[PDB]
Amino acid sequence: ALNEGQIVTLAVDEIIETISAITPMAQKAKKYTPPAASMQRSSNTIWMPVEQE
Amino acid sequence: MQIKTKGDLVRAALRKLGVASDATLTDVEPQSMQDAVDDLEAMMAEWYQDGKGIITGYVFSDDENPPAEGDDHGLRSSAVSAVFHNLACRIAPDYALEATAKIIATAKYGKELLYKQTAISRAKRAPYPSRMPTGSGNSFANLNEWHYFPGE
Repeated sequence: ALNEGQIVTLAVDEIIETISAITPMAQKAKKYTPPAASMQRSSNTIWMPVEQE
Repeated sequence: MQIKTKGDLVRAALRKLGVASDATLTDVEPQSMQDAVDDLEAMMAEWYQDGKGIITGYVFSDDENPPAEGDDHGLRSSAVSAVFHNLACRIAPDYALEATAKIIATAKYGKELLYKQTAISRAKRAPYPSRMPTGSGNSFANLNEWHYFPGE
């Protein structure tokens, strides 16, 4: 043969998925939004009451 | 500063009055010096009204370390002149004197300059009342239900 043509390189753009993780605990831990007046990185301590006895 | 103890302040006051200095041929007794140090302590304690008066950095002597004279007064470099001019004015009457007009003026100026920065610090505005709304232009607060100012 000896077809000494011109060589190329081909990188196809289909991905090989490797990572598939689950997060069960964060989907059960309930989310909260703190009622804070000003947006400050200062101590964000929000106090909430506890059920009375 | 060459004035670094309570007795140094007292010596500066006596020199300012012209009673006793390093050049005079006659000097005051150590008992009178201790009395003047007691006067200095009383005046600074009456100024610093347990923290609600003139804040200077003065350090009040204790009985455990015996001589109040010999203790560093701890004032910053800019309070020495005010302190010892007021001290000269205060202790002048013991020696049947009357402080000169320049000493009195420098005492007034020094005391006012001493309190200037503390006055600037305490010129503080109160927070909004508890009955004042935060407006609606404060979108974050009004979404978080902060319709009225916290206060206190």
